[PDB]
Amino acid sequence: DLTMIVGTYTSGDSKGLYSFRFNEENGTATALSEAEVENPSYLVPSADGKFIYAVSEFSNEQAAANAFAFNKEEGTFRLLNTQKTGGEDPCYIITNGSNVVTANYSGGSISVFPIDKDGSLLPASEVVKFKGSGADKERQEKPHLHCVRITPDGKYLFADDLGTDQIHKFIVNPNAKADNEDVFLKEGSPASYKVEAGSGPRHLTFAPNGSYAYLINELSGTVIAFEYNDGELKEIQTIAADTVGAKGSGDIHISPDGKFLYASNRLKADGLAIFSIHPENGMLTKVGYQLTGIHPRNFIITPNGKYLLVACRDSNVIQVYERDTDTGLLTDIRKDIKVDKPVCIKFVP
Repeated sequence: DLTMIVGTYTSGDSKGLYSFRFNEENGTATALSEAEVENPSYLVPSADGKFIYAVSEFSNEQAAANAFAFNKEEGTFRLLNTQKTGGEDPCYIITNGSNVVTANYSGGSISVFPIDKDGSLLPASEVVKFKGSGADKERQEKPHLHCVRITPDGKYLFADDLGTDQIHKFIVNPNAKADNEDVFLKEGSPASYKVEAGSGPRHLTFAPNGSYAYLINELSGTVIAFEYNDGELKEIQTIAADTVGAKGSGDIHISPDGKFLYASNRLKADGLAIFSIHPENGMLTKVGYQLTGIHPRNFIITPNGKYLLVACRDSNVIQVYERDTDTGLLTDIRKDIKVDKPVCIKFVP
């Protein structure tokens, strides 16, 4: 079976991280262990699955990135250390094996943490702060970094800024590590790529073919499709994922076969919008819509592409939907995984 890690908001019953075994052939999950850490909103396992890095989303000086040693054979967690981010509300985290990068929502910045030899985190190495505002007076008063993604080629990093309707561009130094002083992230050219005012860039994902990227906009509720090549994003299409103006869109994922794209919506008509991906031009065509549990801030598709699990924060459950290989449509198999406020799901490679 696969090993599954679940992040939560810990104000209620949840204590932090939760590990499970997940059978991707019949959708059954078996609980393993847990790790007490506050607000592990987003997390990412190391390529070898020996470590797990999770944020501690706080709107104060407690905001941090946590380093965990992970024994998947036992399914247990071992906290190594915690380092402060440069800014408030870190809500997305990634690792290139040498450094961990955090996107700070309230700080309007991104923080880089070099990884020590033992897998723990050295203190924040680089903290890039952004400035600006947007169309929406309430939600775009200043920058709000919601996502960081290293391109398929590994030479660049894009940081979605919901507060200024931009996707900031950086050049990635593959040789930057804790051993040297090589700058890991450097401002690229151009400094960013702009999207329609009021969009509210949230999450960005890349297609398996590595030639296209898709963005889900939290405020506008649209999905913008981009052609991608050597650090360049060119807009090819915009389409609505949310059609009721809920201004609460969330996550975005493409099925392993690259034939379908899913985008989640919250606040009104909670669910996922389902699109077919053109095999030649990568453009999207809406084919269905699935109402889910309440507040689907995050979801994931199993490696074999058979199941799609949706973390429903307000319904306190992770719903399991079987995917129809040919239509992309979903079917609830009734195997809810109960957990208080789940907001992130990952599998251990």
